[PDB]
Amino acid sequence: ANCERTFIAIKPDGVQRGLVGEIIKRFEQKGFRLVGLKFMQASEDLLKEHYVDLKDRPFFAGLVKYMHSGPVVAMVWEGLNVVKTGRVMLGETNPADSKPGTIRGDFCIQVGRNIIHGGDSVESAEKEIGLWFHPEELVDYTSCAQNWIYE
Amino acid sequence: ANCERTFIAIKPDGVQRGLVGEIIKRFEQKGFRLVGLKFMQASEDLLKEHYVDLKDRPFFAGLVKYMHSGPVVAMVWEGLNVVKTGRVMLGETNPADSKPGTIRGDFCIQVGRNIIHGGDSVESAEKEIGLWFHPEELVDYTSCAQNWIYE
Amino acid sequence: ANCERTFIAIKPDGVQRGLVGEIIKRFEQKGFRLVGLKFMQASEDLLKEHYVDLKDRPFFAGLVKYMHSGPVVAMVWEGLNVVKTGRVMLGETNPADSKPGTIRGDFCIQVGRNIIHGGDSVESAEKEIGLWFHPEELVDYTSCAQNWIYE
Amino acid sequence: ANCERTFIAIKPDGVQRGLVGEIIKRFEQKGFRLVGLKFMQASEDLLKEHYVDLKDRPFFAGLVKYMHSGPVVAMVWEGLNVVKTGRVMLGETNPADSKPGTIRGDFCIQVGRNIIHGGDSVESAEKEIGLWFHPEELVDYTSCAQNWIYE
Amino acid sequence: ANCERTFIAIKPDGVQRGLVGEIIKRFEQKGFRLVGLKFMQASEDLLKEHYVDLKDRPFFAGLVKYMHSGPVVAMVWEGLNVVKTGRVMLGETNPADSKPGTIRGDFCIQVGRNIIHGGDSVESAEKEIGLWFHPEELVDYTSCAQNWIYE
Amino acid sequence: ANCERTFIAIKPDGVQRGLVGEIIKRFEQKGFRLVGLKFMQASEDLLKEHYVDLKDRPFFAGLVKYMHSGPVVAMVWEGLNVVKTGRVMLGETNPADSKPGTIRGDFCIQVGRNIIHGGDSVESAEKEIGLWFHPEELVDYTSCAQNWIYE
Ligand SMILES: Nc1ncnc2c1ncn2[C@@H]1O[C@H](COP(=O)(O)OP(=O)(O)O)[C@@H](O)[C@H]1O
Ligand SMILES: Nc1ncnc2c1ncn2[C@@H]1O[C@H](COP(=O)(O)OP(=O)(O)O)[C@@H](O)[C@H]1O
Ligand SMILES: Nc1ncnc2c1ncn2[C@@H]1O[C@H](COP(=O)(O)OP(=O)(O)O)[C@@H](O)[C@H]1O
Ligand SMILES: Nc1ncnc2c1ncn2[C@@H]1O[C@H](COP(=O)(O)OP(=O)(O)O)[C@@H](O)[C@H]1O
Ligand SMILES: Nc1ncnc2c1ncn2[C@@H]1O[C@H](COP(=O)(O)OP(=O)(O)O)[C@@H](O)[C@H]1O
Ligand SMILES: Nc1ncnc2c1ncn2[C@@H]1O[C@H](COP(=O)(O)OP(=O)(O)O)[C@@H](O)[C@H]1O
Repeated sequence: ANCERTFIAIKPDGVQRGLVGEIIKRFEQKGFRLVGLKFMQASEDLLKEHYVDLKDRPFFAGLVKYMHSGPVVAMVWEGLNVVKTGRVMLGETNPADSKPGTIRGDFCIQVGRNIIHGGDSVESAEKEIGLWFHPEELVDYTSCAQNWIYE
Repeated sequence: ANCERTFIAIKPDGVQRGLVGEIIKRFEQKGFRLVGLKFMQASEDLLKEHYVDLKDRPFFAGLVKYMHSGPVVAMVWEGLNVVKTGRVMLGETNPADSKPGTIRGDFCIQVGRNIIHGGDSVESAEKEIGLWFHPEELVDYTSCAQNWIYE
Repeated sequence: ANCERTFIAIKPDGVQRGLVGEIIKRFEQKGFRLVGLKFMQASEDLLKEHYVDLKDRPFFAGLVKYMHSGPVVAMVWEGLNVVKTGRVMLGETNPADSKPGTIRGDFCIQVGRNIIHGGDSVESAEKEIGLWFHPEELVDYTSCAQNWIYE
Repeated sequence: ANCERTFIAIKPDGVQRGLVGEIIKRFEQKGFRLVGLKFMQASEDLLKEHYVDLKDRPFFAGLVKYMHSGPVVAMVWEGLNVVKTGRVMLGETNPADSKPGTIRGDFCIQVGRNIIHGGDSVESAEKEIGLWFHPEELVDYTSCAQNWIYE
Repeated sequence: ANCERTFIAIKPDGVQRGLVGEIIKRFEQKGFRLVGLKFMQASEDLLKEHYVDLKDRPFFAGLVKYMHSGPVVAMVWEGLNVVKTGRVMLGETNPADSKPGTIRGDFCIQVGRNIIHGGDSVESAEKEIGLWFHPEELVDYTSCAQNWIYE
Repeated sequence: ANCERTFIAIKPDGVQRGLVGEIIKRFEQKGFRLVGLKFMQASEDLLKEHYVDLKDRPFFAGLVKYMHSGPVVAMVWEGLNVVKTGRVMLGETNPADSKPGTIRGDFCIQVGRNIIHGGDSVESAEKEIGLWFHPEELVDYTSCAQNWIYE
């Protein structure tokens, strides 16, 4: 199998446009394991630390504002190449470059309202998971299909 | 509209059998608002208080064991008649009496593995919400469709 | 077979909440033939002639205004007992009494925002059709699946 | 759990209208276990024996001919009360009488083109299983999720 | 946001094979806004003008005849780069060349039966809009979720 | 049109994870004709003759065992370029390289549990068909939608 983890976040447009069940379903049906799940109004401090590598960017302020302007769904998902492949499943950062079949390709249009965030790397995801989740909140268990998902 | 709330819980068979996204989707698409959402390995104490009115019942022990044996998804949903209608959406307690179209009617078979719990009343739901959720964890916001959902 | 027709209209809340395709799907997969399909902001006059019989009632004032406040998808469907069955597929007028699996049961909450209308009798349907559609807009053709839908 | 089985056949109209996957998906998602599956053009002899308790009905000769006019998907499914709950899933003999959420309620219109057959009792269904299948065609395995579907 | 529009037509094969709802649902769920919708049997004249830039092609005469052999669903859709991203959603002219996740990739096989048309440029698409619709048939309204689809 | 055929088999992980109906759906909605469909525990001999060309390789040992450890759904589908397009719909052999919208891209994670097999050439397909099916099990009939799928 593989116990590798990623942080996935449903941005507040996703919640507003009723895409939560649908986004979760796509991770479930793929075979990934739900580790942690929280529905939270997120803070500016939290978001700034998360998006620190983009402090140098003109969109930063607006991004943090858009990211603070409503509830998000904070999620951890476990599996083999889950960081990498989860990003393929999301599609490109810009929805207009995201292929049909992906979450953004199917469900959104404009870069500044792209419904969903995913960990760009394992390093980042761990940083992000810890930042967003306490270790208490992370749940561990075995999928009843595990042996059919992984040899 | 209506700000009435209910506690809905996805029992650990639901999580195991990959029905979370699908169960959430059915509440979203109905028009109900996500208030609170937690993915938690629940305790025996928590469950016993929740299922206290059934202490007198032969299945109680097993129920609590089944309910403790894996992660659950704790949920709060807001809307007009949400307690009552959410129970219709779940179907009957026994899946063999639940009509096709309902969650249990579509997704499960046996009373002791009925994937999902719902608040039997407002009183119960409040008791249950408080029992399961802290007020910090409950999120409040306005649906961008609210005026099309409610006159 | 049968050439019975009904009139189905998707209301503005139905359109605003992105349910047009889902609804049409339900009629298609059932095996009913699409005869007529337009998209329109309905004039107050038309809405008054359409809802004529409910003038006396106290929700007529807000009704016409709300049905004029956005676009409607006006439809004609054909088949054996479309009128009667169409109404069953829609569910009860009040969504609180609408069973899961129905359009209203699955997708809406309050009667003032009940997403859809269907004709209540063959008589009403043909009247509504004459009112919303011009004859030349009703299209005639034979389903390729016809002999598999009807004996 | 339960080792009870039922016989389900997708009739020629169900095959022709593209509902094989949809119908299998409903039995799969319900938790029932697939035991037998075959694709075939049923003989008049087989069909006359299958429908022997109806030889005295006005619709009998046409039923046989219609059922012989294209291929069918014969299936065997296992689970607790799978015969009775399988029938609830199909709907009523008459699609008009079948509720939205049921296979016939959603997917078909006319009694003579009702897309699917199900055993009407445990005894009928085993008689039907022995008739369409050899015991060696029936496959035995255990669902990876069985502990989660049955207590 | 963006007020750019495109023309989309569901071809006779798309109507006949029950994909009207499915196709509308994909544009709806993507965040694009429905502007115009009509159901009609297109004339040879209209179709010859629609396809005027192809009058010199070997497939032209048959394309026109096929497009005239049953009814089509004519639509207008609005949004940022809706013309270009609308084409990405459809797939390639040849279904064989279209990727899973696209409308043609999922729903059809042969180039001469590719179920759907889309404007190939902003200028083509407006020319196509003016040709199939009168400006008064196009409906103006604002999506309740527009702040969440566009920054 | 075209009478080209391919061989598609759902593997035991595909069956165990409840994906049989979903997969068949994908081929149906595309417009390919179901020719053959059986459900079987495949004998080690058959699996060795089937996977003959991969005897040398180091995963052959675990392969046969795993493909014998549960049931497979063996299928024959017909249509223009089924073989080549069928493989595209399936996705790349390794699910990590499989694009969203594909069967493997949507539903599985690791190559050892890649849920499905499709023939890699017309030659292989016909060989596999001769191996898994008896001639009399391949059913001939004409889709009611045929003239709408092919020119
Ligand atoms: N050009 C832009 N304009 C507005 N917002 C942007 C832009 N680029 C990126 N963003 C926002 O910042 C987030 C982070 O950007 P980046 O880390 O480069 O991509 P990703 O989110 O795919 O990791 C994006 O998801 C998006 O919400
Ligand atoms: N006869 C039974 N056998 C095993 N478990 C049962 C039985 N009846 C009820 N339960 C379990 O106890 C839970 C609570 O029962 P009850 O409050 O009567 O119904 P509900 O859950 O519909 O409110 C059920 O959801 C189910 O998990
Ligand atoms: N008490 C009410 N308050 C607000 N709107 C109502 C009320 N009752 C009915 N309506 C609206 O008026 C429409 C017409 O009412 P009626 O003819 O009784 O139902 P239907 O349209 O199902 O035949 C309904 O579709 C509904 O949206
Ligand atoms: N009045 C009728 N006209 C045409 N066909 C009928 C009629 N009644 C029943 N049939 C056909 O005969 C089949 C067997 O009938 P029956 O055994 O009474 O119902 P069921 O299939 O629900 O057990 C039905 O599934 C249906 O296709
Ligand atoms: N080689 C062909 N054979 C039959 N029909 C074709 C062929 N090429 C194109 N067509 C038809 O003509 C339509 C218009 O062609 P074109 O404008 O080149 O593609 P598009 O529709 O992608 O803009 C296509 O949608 C297709 O149905
Ligand atoms: N490195 C590997 N480890 C385990 N199983 C493998 C590996 N490579 C291939 N397989 C399995 O063997 C099957 C046959 O391999 P191959 O013929 O290369 O792929 P395909 O079946 O897509 O043509 C694949 O479907 C896959 O499940």
